[PDB]
Amino acid sequence: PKIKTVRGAAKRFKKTGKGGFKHKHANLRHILTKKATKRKRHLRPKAMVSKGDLGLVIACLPYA
Amino acid sequence: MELVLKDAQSALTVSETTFGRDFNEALVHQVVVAYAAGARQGTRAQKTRAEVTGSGKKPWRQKGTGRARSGSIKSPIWRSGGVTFAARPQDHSQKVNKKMYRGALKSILSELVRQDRLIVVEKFSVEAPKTKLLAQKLKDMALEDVLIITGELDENLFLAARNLHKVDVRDATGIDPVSLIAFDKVVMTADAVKQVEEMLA
Amino acid sequence: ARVKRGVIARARHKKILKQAKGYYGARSRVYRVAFQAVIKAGQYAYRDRRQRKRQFRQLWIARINAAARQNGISYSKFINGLKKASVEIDRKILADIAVFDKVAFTALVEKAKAALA
Amino acid sequence: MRLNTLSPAEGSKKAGKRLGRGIGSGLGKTGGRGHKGQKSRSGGGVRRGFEGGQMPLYRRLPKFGFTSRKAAITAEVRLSDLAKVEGGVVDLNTLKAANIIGIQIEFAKVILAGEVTTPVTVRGLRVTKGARAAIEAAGGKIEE
RNA sequence: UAGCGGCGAGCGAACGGGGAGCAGCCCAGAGCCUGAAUCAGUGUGUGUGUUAGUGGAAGCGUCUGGAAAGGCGCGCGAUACAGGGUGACAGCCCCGUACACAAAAAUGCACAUGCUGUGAGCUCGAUGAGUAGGGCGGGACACGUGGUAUCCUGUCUGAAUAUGGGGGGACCAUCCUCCAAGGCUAAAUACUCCUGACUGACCGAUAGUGAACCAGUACCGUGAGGGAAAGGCGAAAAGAACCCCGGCGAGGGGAGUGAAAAAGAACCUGAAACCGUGUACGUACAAGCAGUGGGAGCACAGACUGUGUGACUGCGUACCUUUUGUAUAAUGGGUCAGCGACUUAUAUUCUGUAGCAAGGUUAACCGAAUAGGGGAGCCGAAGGGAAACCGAGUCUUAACU
RNA sequence: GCUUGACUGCGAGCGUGACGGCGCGAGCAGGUGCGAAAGCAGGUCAUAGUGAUCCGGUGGUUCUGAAUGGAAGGGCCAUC
Ligand SMILES: [Mg+2]
Ligand SMILES: [Mg+2]
Ligand SMILES: [Mg+2]
Ligand SMILES: [Mg+2]
Ligand SMILES: [Mg+2]
Ligand SMILES: [Mg+2]
Ligand SMILES: [Mg+2]
Ligand SMILES: [Mg+2]
Ligand SMILES: [Mg+2]
Ligand SMILES: [Mg+2]
Ligand SMILES: [Mg+2]
Ligand SMILES: [Mg+2]
Ligand SMILES: [Mg+2]
Ligand SMILES: [Mg+2]
Ligand SMILES: [Mg+2]
Ligand SMILES: [Mg+2]
Ligand SMILES: [Mg+2]
Ligand SMILES: [Mg+2]
Ligand SMILES: [Mg+2]
Ligand SMILES: [Mg+2]
Ligand SMILES: [Mg+2]
Ligand SMILES: [Mg+2]
Ligand SMILES: [Mg+2]
Ligand SMILES: [Mg+2]
Ligand SMILES: [Mg+2]
Ligand SMILES: [Mg+2]
Ligand SMILES: [Mg+2]
Ligand SMILES: [Mg+2]
Ligand SMILES: [Mg+2]
Ligand SMILES: [Mg+2]
Ligand SMILES: [Mg+2]
Ligand SMILES: [Mg+2]
Ligand SMILES: [Mg+2]
Ligand SMILES: [Mg+2]
Ligand SMILES: [Mg+2]
Ligand SMILES: [Mg+2]
Ligand SMILES: [Mg+2]
Ligand SMILES: [Mg+2]
Ligand SMILES: [Mg+2]
Ligand SMILES: [Mg+2]
Ligand SMILES: [Mg+2]
Ligand SMILES: [Mg+2]
Ligand SMILES: [Mg+2]
Ligand SMILES: [Mg+2]
Ligand SMILES: [Mg+2]
Ligand SMILES: [Mg+2]
Ligand SMILES: [Mg+2]
Ligand SMILES: [Mg+2]
Ligand SMILES: [Mg+2]
Repeated sequence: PKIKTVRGAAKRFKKTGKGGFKHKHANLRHILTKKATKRKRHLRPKAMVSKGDLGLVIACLPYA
Repeated sequence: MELVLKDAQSALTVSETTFGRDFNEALVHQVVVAYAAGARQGTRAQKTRAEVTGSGKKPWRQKGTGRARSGSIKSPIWRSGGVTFAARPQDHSQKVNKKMYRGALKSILSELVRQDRLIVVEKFSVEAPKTKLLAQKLKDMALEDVLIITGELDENLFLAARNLHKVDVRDATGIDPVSLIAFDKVVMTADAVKQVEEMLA
Repeated sequence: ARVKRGVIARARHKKILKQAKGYYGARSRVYRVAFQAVIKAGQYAYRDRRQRKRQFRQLWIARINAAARQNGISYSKFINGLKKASVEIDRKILADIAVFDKVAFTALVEKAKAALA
Repeated sequence: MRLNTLSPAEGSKKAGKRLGRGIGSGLGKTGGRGHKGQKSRSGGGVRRGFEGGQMPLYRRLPKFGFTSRKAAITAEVRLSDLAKVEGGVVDLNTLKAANIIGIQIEFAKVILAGEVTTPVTVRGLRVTKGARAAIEAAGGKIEE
């Protein structure tokens, strides 16, 4: 039967123009006041999935 | 494209695409193979170790007897056990793209014209529904193994054919690539050729 | 598509057994053993084609030594003399000559001695 | 051309791996699974995104965003699709009849993609700046 | 997909579209006109099946052979060359097949018709109360209580009643849509203990059913229950009269049958393990994976080389598995024969290959059926953004060098 | 002594990690502090002082809002 998607992965990843995946950075969720503003700013924008974990993401998201 | 007729010795114009294209062997082969696969029926089944009739109790205790460790009497490695990968009934029908099928037909038709196995005539009717008459007509036409393709459906012709196993009479709608390749010669009526051209385009 | 495998299996076994004819006991009667034996024989044969070359050279050298000493010269000296004299006769031939033609061998030895000194 | 003269193209059919048929085969005793592990086992292996236990990437990283229901009912049209309709008026209904946009599509946009040669009247559709310019150049008309 | 979900593992719609099939009615009720349509049972007539059946074409000569259906000649039938038998492979020898016919009787399904019950149409009405909601506890909806709509109810309550009420995914207003608390209803859908016909890139006696055979038997178990093994003489018994050895044996040798009995019922073929008889060569001073390289002699077969044996001699510690590493005194195997393990379906990606190409392809289904229709859909030709939205750009930011 | 640069948006380019990430960073825009000015300031001589995701809480919002207008809920930003 149809392959099922890993719904968590679906929530966390979105495919881009060539077939990458952007994702939201970790560590910008709670205790923030100790984190430096520069660090927070850098974490804020989205980020492409690296070469190492691309395969795993692909496995997770067969219909992405 | 132009096919001269046997009976009137008059030409008949046809499409170069339909009757004068190249023979794409790979495509034709795929279509014929597909036809064969479709024709098969595929009804069989073995019994898995699940389905083999017997109890599901352990033939002997795991340890102690010194025998090798057995779990079910229905094991595939046991005599009268299940077939390991027992078959089920399956559908062997391959899909063939419409265009691919049409192209294959076109190639086969072209090959026939080149090889002089397509014989076009104005009309191939028999007067009575008599095998003897059909046989005589075929002899007169020199023919023995032949696919007679007709435009309009003929009762006398079909009945006459029925008992000649080398002979087969079809309607132009019901032609098939394996049949065309198989039969030594193919005798199309003028209406039939025209109809085929219309069908194939 | 139930491919019964009697005929092929027996033919295969028979070929191996035939190859293992002349072996003691189950090594010529019982397939498992015969096959093991056949493989072993193959391995030995490969080894021994090499060893055959080695052995025959050894034999030739022994014979030549005996002959040369009979004509009053050691093998090593004789070979050196021949090399010096530019005689390219290989020692299979030298051994044969020694065995079957004492005059020829003696002549060769004389040549070697002269070349040596 | 007989039923015993046809043959496939070279490279069309390839040999099907058969595991565990002796030494010469290549795929011998073990069948290309190496030596006894979990992956070696029949049924063996670990589910998608499993990292030995490490929090897997699809969990490490935070969830984000939401799904728009209006996006499911929006659509994007091309100038080649402005030519693919019939007539000289591009409504939703006309586009749908043409089979360009989906049936449950309340909104559509004409984007500068491809090119429009014939004059077309885009009615009740959003049109991008490039597309609008292109249509006007073609000799078209846009109206709300 | 949207959603649900220790937001894990997993579960997973609906709206809308294409098809198959399409049938709508009745009571909560009385006045009128009233046997009025429909439905059910029951007789009768007709048609068409079903349960026995009838007819059903056309070939001989010759060779081989135990036997012709085979070879080689010359003919004939075919709306019949499906299939099965007959001394080897038969269109024409037999049974059939195509095709054309057949029912005293019983009965299925159609109409036609008679009888019985059944009640149509109009006007006026009436419009399902411990019910809908609610509180508490559970359950069902893709929906795990969550912001949770909707459905069911164990418990405690409890309306309005068309000037009315339900729903539109917390909730309110507006708008739209429908009328709960009473019923009936064919088709398209599911299945095969069983009956008939036909088919198979299904098996062919360790296979296929457990069971080709007197099998759910023998046997095992107190019992529920478990549960085998075991097919083949020959074309035809022509199954061996008679004689002989032997215990008026068993078994055998003649005889006879037969194409063949080394086809004799312990019966087609008749492998291997295993066990013998005969012949050649070797072997009783010689130490080990038993072979291999060299190699004398001896025997045989042909005119020296083939074959068989192998004195003596160099080298040489099986195989598998598992291991850093095995001759290992680590595992497994007494041997032989048969069987015994990377499959199948559906999704997805990449590679090859074929078709068409900014297009490609159809799914159910329909179909004088692998044709043709069917483009509902799906993938692609546009991306960016969480989204609104913008768009060859877009997002970020007040703005970006 | 005077102050709040213990700024906001970004950031060429590097370092270090299998990755999650972590680190250094001139310069640009806005707005400030000290200095006469050149200048310096995006915490502390540097290297420890820490905890992913989920699920919620609080505030803001030119996003969304299941007939429509709202709202709930969701998103985004800050934070617990
Ligand atoms: Mg936050
Ligand atoms: Mg039990
Ligand atoms: Mg079985
Ligand atoms: Mg089709
Ligand atoms: Mg390999
Ligand atoms: Mg290998
Ligand atoms: Mg592998
Ligand atoms: Mg192993
Ligand atoms: Mg290991
Ligand atoms: Mg491994
Ligand atoms: Mg398993
Ligand atoms: Mg469409
Ligand atoms: Mg009869
Ligand atoms: Mg007959
Ligand atoms: Mg004959
Ligand atoms: Mg015979
Ligand atoms: Mg009511
Ligand atoms: Mg209630
Ligand atoms: Mg409620
Ligand atoms: Mg209700
Ligand atoms: Mg609402
Ligand atoms: Mg047998
Ligand atoms: Mg059995
Ligand atoms: Mg049996
Ligand atoms: Mg007695
Ligand atoms: Mg007797
Ligand atoms: Mg026999
Ligand atoms: Mg026998
Ligand atoms: Mg034997
Ligand atoms: Mg001795
Ligand atoms: Mg000894
Ligand atoms: Mg010899
Ligand atoms: Mg030796
Ligand atoms: Mg190893
Ligand atoms: Mg060890
Ligand atoms: Mg060793
Ligand atoms: Mg051992
Ligand atoms: Mg082992
Ligand atoms: Mg053992
Ligand atoms: Mg694949
Ligand atoms: Mg491909
Ligand atoms: Mg100043
Ligand atoms: Mg410090
Ligand atoms: Mg979690
Ligand atoms: Mg939770
Ligand atoms: Mg909030
Ligand atoms: Mg709004
Ligand atoms: Mg709304
Ligand atoms: Mg809100």
